[PDB]
Amino acid sequence: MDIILGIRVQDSVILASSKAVTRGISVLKDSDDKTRQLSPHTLMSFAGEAGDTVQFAEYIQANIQLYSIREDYELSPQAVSSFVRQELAKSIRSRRPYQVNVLIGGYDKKKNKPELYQIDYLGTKVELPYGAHGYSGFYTFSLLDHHYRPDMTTEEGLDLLKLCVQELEKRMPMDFKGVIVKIVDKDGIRQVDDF
Amino acid sequence: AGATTLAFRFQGGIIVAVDSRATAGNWVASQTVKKVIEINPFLLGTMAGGAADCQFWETWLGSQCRLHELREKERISVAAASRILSNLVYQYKGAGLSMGTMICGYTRKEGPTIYYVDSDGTRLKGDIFCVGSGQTFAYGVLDSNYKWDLSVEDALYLGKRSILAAAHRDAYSGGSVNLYHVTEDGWIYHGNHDVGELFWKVKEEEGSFNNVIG
Amino acid sequence: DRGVSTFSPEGRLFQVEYSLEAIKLGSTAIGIATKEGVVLGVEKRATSPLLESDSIEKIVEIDRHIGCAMSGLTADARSMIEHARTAAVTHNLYYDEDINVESLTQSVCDLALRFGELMSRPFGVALLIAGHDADDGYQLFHAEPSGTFYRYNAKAIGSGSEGAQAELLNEWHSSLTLKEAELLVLKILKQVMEEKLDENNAQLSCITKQDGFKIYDNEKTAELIKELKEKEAAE
Amino acid sequence: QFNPYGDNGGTILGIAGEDFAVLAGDTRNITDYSINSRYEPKVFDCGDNIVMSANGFAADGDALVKRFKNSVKWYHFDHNDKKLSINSAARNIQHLLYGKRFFPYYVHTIIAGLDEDGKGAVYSFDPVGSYEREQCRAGGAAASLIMPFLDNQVNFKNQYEPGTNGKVKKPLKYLSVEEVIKLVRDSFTSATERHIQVGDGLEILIVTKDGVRKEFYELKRD
Amino acid sequence: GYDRALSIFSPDGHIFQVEYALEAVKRGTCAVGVKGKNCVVLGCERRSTLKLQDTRITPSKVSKIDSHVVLSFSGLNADSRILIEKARVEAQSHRLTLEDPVTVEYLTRYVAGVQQRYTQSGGVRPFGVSTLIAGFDPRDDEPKLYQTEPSGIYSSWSAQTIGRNSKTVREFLEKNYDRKEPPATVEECVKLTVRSLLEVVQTGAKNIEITVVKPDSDIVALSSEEINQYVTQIEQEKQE
Amino acid sequence: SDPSSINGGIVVAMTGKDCVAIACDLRLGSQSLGVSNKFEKIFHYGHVFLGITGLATDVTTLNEMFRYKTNLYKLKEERAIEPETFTQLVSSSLYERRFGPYFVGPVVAGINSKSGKPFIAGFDLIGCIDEAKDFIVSGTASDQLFGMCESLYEPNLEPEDLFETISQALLNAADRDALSGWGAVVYIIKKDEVVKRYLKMRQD
Amino acid sequence: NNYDGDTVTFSPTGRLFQVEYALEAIKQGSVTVGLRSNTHAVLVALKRNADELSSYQKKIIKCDEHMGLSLAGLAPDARVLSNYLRQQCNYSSLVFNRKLAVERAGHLLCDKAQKNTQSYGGRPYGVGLLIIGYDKSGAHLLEFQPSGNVTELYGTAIGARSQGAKTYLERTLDTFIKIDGNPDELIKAGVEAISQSLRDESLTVDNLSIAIVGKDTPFTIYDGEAVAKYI
Amino acid sequence: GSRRYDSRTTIFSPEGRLYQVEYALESISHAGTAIGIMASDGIVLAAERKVTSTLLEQDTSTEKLYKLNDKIAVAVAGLTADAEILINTARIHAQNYLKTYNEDIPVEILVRRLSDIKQGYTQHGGLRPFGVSFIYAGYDDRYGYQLYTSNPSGNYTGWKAISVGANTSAAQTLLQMDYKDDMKVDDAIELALKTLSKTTDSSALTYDRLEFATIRKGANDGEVYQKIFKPQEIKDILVKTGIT
Amino acid sequence: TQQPIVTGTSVISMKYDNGVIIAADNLGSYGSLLRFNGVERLIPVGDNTVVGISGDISDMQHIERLLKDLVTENAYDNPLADAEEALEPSYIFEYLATVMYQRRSKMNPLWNAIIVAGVQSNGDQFLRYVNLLGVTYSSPTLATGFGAHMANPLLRKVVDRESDIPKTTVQVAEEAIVNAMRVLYYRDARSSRNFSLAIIDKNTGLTFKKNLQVENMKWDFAKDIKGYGTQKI
Ligand SMILES: [Mg+2]
Ligand SMILES: [Mg+2]
Ligand SMILES: [Mg+2]
Repeated sequence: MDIILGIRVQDSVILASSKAVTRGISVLKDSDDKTRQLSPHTLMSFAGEAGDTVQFAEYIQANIQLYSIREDYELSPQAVSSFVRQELAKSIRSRRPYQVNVLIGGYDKKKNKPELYQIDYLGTKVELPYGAHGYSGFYTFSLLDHHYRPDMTTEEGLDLLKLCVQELEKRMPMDFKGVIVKIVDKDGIRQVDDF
Repeated sequence: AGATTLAFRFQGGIIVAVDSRATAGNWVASQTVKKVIEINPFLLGTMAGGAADCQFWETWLGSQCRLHELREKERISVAAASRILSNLVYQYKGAGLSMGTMICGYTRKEGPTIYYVDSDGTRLKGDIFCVGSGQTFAYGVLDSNYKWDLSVEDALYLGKRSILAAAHRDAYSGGSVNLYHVTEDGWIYHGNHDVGELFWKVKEEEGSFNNVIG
Repeated sequence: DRGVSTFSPEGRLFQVEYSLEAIKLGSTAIGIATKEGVVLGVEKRATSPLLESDSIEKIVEIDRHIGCAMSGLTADARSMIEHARTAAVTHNLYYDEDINVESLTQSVCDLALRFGELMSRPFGVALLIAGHDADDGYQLFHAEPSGTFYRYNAKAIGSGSEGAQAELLNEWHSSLTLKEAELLVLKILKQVMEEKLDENNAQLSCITKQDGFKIYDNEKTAELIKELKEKEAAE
Repeated sequence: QFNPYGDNGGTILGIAGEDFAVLAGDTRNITDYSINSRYEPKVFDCGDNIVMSANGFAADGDALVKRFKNSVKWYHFDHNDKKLSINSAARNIQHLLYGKRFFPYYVHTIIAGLDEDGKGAVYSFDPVGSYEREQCRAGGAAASLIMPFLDNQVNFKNQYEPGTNGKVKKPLKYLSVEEVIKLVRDSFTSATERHIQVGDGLEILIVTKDGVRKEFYELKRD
Repeated sequence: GYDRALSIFSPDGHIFQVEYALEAVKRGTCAVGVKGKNCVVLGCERRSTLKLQDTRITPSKVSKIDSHVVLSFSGLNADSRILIEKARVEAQSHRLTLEDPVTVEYLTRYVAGVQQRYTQSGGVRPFGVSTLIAGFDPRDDEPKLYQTEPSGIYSSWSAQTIGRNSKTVREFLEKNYDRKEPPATVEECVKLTVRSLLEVVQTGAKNIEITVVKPDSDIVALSSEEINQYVTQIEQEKQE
Repeated sequence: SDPSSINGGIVVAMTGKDCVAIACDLRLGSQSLGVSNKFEKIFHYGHVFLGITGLATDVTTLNEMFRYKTNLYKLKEERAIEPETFTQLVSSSLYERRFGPYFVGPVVAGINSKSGKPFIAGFDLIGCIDEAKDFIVSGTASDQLFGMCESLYEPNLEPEDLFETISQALLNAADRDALSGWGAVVYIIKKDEVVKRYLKMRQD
Repeated sequence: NNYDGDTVTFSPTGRLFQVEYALEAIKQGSVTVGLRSNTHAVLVALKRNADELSSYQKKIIKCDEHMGLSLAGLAPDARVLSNYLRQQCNYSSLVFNRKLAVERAGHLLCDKAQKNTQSYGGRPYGVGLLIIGYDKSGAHLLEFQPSGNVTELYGTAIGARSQGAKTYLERTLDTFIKIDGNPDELIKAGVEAISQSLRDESLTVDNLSIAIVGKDTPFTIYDGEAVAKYI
Repeated sequence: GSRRYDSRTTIFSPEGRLYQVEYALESISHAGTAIGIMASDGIVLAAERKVTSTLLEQDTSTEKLYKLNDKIAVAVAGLTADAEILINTARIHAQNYLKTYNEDIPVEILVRRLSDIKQGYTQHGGLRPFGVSFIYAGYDDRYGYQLYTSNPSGNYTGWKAISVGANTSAAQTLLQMDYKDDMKVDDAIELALKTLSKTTDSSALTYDRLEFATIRKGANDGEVYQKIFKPQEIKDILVKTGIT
Repeated sequence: TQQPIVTGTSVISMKYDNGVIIAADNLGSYGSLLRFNGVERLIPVGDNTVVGISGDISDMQHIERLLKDLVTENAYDNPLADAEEALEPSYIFEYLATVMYQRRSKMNPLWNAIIVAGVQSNGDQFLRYVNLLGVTYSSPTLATGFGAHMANPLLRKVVDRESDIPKTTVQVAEEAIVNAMRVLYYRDARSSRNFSLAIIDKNTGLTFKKNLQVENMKWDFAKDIKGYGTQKI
């Protein structure tokens, strides 16, 4: 429902997140950005229980930004993903767990490699070439399994992503009002305004 | 609970319009309820869901906003005010608070701003919001007639006409309409309008509601 | 050494008496109460010319109807002001009304003696609390670290307090206007201040029923200083 | 399993005039189909010309009134015997009720008195603390019977000026204390006929600048 | 818990523990803050009795509290780390609760409040640290420079110095700094800051640190060669 | 909503002649949905090997925990931890969470560096030790693994023979389980060399 | 000397110097007088000012409708003890629907002051109190000292030069005790009593403070023009 | 009460010094000298054991040099018991970081946290400070090889070469004289031993009175190795440099 | 959260011209088993108050202990403990009512229904009820359990309102109570024949009657009743 997708290509990570916010029988908003910049080369998209999603994302954002200031240094995507996983792993056995699923797209400047991490609300982390949360993967993974090549360009990745959104728009019961697409690479994070 | 509340951004600031009905089941407890909470002279809040929860915590919010400007010698942003409230209810999440409100304000750095704040922790910035049992009826009138370049006179009528639409169809909405116009220099009250008298008046002048004999 | 909450043979708390000596070292603050309003004025006393005097905040708002001036270890006043502001706003939340000036002062004075072995020492700052309410009208209070507060028609605190208080004794009467009170604070401040009084090293404020608590601009005070000098030369 | 709540029945009624205000309530206390008392007062003089009633679960109602009376007492101590205005009392009662938001006082509260301009004021509360000032308010078991009658006779709702084609409403106006008590007595005798939990007696507390006066009237005991 | 009231009043009305904390600041290496027309510059002394140092990894004297605010200090080095950490946490906490970064005045007020709390809390001694806090408020181009001290008092300064021989460099700044016309450019502001440190330092080699802060989170630290150019320029103009 | 069968997976361990073997599948899923084919369930702390099945977040968490504890053990003891000792550490750590347990089925495998004796052990989710001469099984196809191992296993197998036996036990068990498979790994552990082999299996 | 550093230390002669120093604070305080008949009890208090520009320090505090006290010494300590009395009076009313006895009020104050004289860290209260009240056993007057000692009396006085008023009441004992059903005459006797403790200064309109409680009279305080009658 | 017997460990002198910190440093100045030298391709840690007895078991002993993790080690100067309390805390902190981020802790972060603990004992709690000075030798992928020192004040600084304990004044002068930036590990080993040999209070420097350790990248391809020297290995390196 | 185990049934009471009467049977039931027969459920406090308790007996014994401790505590530092500052019925009631409401608010109630009967110091009759919910009410007649359904109707025929109290003598009031206890023995399955009765008069003080029995019962007509409809034999 909340659709969040992720594709790691040769030189970048692409995250696509649905714009709809629905409450009851009404679409309250159709331009919602379901992501937060954790650091200049690390982006986290999120989906799950209302309120928990944003509260969790911003809490993580604050912690990573605090680290950046303290050490005058950017944490690697792997390090950020491990921190995020631990927070969710703590959360699941709390009195009231964060019901939030996240994708973490980042570009490691030391390795010069893009990295995509999928973490569910239980604290289940996996590094993947492409990832999704919820029912989104049920439609798109067959397309990605087929067309996905590891040496693709950013433009080829966007075309592959378009193919996924088209399939979702065709077969998914709800209207998720399109997606906001963001690219993470060596030069940082930028948004594709026309999708 | 039963209500129709709306708020929308436009060229001349923000319009806030609400109904006045309170119901305990089928029993109509009140027709004179206040669903706009005057947080302070510059900030408004809407009541939908728990009446007490909205009253208590949006009054509490005004106290926090007053303390902010005493310490910082500056008007509080709508962003920060909405955040104080949403962070507060998020602490209480799961306990059973019931709240669906629009925190409305007009500042220099932001301009006219509306934040939908809700008891399960949601905090959304937006241009148009409608909340309550009659929200769908009000959305229809709003969406079809809304434009950014609306005049203050026409915008006030649109908000009034949208509540009337819901009051008519939604059984748990009605009584009277309370209008507000929010400007950078503060909000302005635009009166109480009985739906009984307002309906017949709009029917005649507009030509709408032909299904109703009058 | 010795206990913090110890009595002297004369029957006074050592630490409270010693904190009063710290207040005598502090910069001068004067308050005058009239039927048209209450005026508060302070000596800023910049330690160096490079210090931007406008950042010296020795007059402070508590609520719209209550103001405050301080003298002594001014850093100690921050938590007192924070408490006062919270007390004022909290009462408005509970009772949908303005809080009485006396009740506000009493709340602040309850902190005073909450020290021992609670905080480690008394406050080293005195406060002049000025305000207005519907019942008792325009009021001026002097809140000490002893937990005691007196209401005053006029009051000076700080280094030049005993000299200024003697001057306020002669000058004050029950029919003083607001304008007359403003000039009187400036006059007495100029007398006790070390450096020459101007708009940058001295600050005025007032509280009226109509407009509430207001700190005067440096432009407004400068005109009142000029008006004061002309009137003294006129006879 | 232990149920901490009960229903003691009863119904109450608050009406605000120009320079006065009334707070009425029946004197019958019940549990299920039994009568506990034919005369158990539930409208109280709380001081500072404020009258109060908290109808529903009597144990919670007595606790609330008792706490508010205590709140009035401490308001005097802490604020130099200042008179607690009706609006200040209302806000205070909100905080008393909302303080138990997650284990509520199961009562419908109404207070009456005069505002700071000397005009009649009635405030009504829900169990968790939402409040509103009103001219007219019925609470309790027979509120559904009494309230639409008041709408018609106090606020003149649905009554149009004769001959005006239903275009000119019947004009709002303040009623005398005598006319208000008539409506109160007829409201309760009507509710007594049709509601089993209403009867035995009617006690009215009238509030003017002079003070708080009481009036008692018998009701049917069946 | 250890409850002892360490900071207390004396007969003459002084709190010796707070005043002795100032003596620790007087022992500390000199730090100077000068604000120009469109920038603020923080200069810092580094004593030259320590050779065989590793300047890559050694803690820098100037610390970023946020991307738009910096903090330098004089006094106990270990004490400063505690104030810096608390300030950094509050900076992120403010962004989280108010959607806006801290003002320089707010950040100063917080740090000064922490320092004050340690002057009347049981079981603790005051911070033996005075700080210079500088930066630019969000969406603002007016330079800000504040000072704090162990007692907890804080204030704004056009230019200020703290630490050992600070009274000498304050004397220099008092006659050289014009209120009506502050340093118009970055170069002018840095030069005046270096000049003021050269009254006290000794040699202008690896003893002086300079950090320039500009609007919109534009902060940079100068290298040895860059600073040495200012030292070389000033000495040649001096011989006259 | 059964934590031990949400992610799926299996681990099996076996003893041979002066050697041990431990193997696992590579699947990680979210119920019906396969998510990862690279999720290795076997970890090692020095020369001691630990396989873990069950809830994947707890698998990851426990690995990080035993890495933590075995690193501190080594710093203080000035020597690497042995399998028998590690087995007790795992048991203690799991029973510490007796009334809020990690939903896991761990398996220890290794050779004692002093005595040279092959060692394997299994645990339940609250730390009960199941020591065995022959084999240990764990996961969503444990029934299937019990059936394969009990028929295929024989004592004192050489490393090269043991490899074939454990690989066949795992593969054929995994193919009769929906939630296991998607790749497999086998560790062959001798006294001072360890070989790791990825198996070719059906990917459905 | 060496035994006055804190309240936990006894002197070689068995004295508690910190308690005695607290007692000294009362002697410096302004004079206040208490006296009663069979029907009424009266407090009279000489208020003190900082200077002519200042207000006069309020000496009398109400505790309940039927009980209240006057203070001499540290005023904040009186506020703490009076607040405690207000709570205890109130606890008695809410729980037992019972007006607190004046004798129990004294016992509660004694025990509260005592705990502060036996423990390290704390200090004794630096104030003396005269509690009056009317309960089920008639009118009462109590004298509280911060040592813990509470005493029930017909009349008394505490503060500076209190010996003069105390001597007068000792002479007048037989007269004022029988002033029954006459509030104004009982006050007059109290005003004449406190006048024996005056030096150079006299009783003015904003200087004098009177309070009364009795049979059909709630505890009420008189200040300002309301005490002009008795000058 | 108990006020009478309180030494007030966390207060300032009139001159603005922390009494207990200064006196703790005085204690450390009598402790066996410990030297750290940082080279381009490694780090050396050398330390002198405190007046050794002939019946002391030398091979199975640890007094001066301790391992914090695989990439970081410390040389101790002061009370050994105090140091071990801090060392175990540092070992735990390193593991917490690894558990949280799946990366080995950066050297400075470990040093800062350990120094912050020392700072706490000087500002609050009313307890005596730790009578310990550390030399931290470690490696990470950010700054490479690093040498730090911390003392009871909780203040830490970075170094190319540094000494703690006894005769630091004399030792620092000798290091300042012969040290240069393009130095190798094998050269740094020689400098460390020569410096101790001249600054020692003993008659002659021998293998049994020393502890030695290196942190090289001498392992196979892009990885760090910690070598805590054995008695026989110290005996050999002492002969090889021509001291005995 | 509790469940009552050993229980006591109805407590009945009424006001008369000079005082109050209260009564309760001497039974402690264990469900349908009439287990304990020597249970006193009327507990005097001083010489001017009687507390009648129904419901859980273990909780009743707890309240007995509280009241006994209340008398002790009131006597401390109180020279007028047997005079002006003695315990009043209104003091004892308010204390219990405070306890009962506090316990229900902690979801751990005292599973009882209590009636406090007595005479105040000024001669006024005191009669008030409180239960496990903290609910309180007063009336000329009060009864708990079955007594509320069967006794009140009989007692209200004597004292139907406030004005009937001066017209009602102690002889008439006692007769009505004793009659009511007989009716409860006829119709309440958890009642006993043996009961206690207490009178608190403003002149003659406290009279406590133990070991009373229900008598003058009508059972003879039972012999004429045969079958359930058609049966003649
Ligand atoms: Mg009936
Ligand atoms: Mg399979
Ligand atoms: Mg398949």
